[PDB]
Amino acid sequence: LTPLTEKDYEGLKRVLRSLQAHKMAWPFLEPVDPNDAPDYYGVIKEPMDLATMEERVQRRYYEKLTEFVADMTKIFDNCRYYNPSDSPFYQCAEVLESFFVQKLKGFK
Ligand SMILES: CNc1cc(-c2ccc3[nH]ccc3c2)nc(S(C)(=O)=O)n1
Repeated sequence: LTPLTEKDYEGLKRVLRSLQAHKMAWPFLEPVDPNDAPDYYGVIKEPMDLATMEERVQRRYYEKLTEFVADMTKIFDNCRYYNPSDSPFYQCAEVLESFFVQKLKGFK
């Protein structure tokens, strides 16, 4: 696959900022607070959140788009596994993942 260029990285920053600004993004902005879900980190093996992804973008951690998409998909998969399908948290993953897909297609 094609390495992420400096120009690609500016696009990833734009995509990440779009997700961080979405009104349904709140549960994903930062790592789950263990005090608000004391079982969360025993349930979810590989936590992920948008602030961790922002740190990784700023550090040029990602070499291929597939790696960035994989971290984003972890956010949504973790949410749907931890929460029941009628939870407001689950709803956020449904909305934000479709929004991410729209933005990802534009990024290409
Ligand atoms: C009750 N279920 C939950 C609770 C939370 C949660 C709680 C407190 C929090 N403080 C800072 C982030 C943060 C996230 N996040 C989810 S999530 C990421 O959508 O799977 N599900």
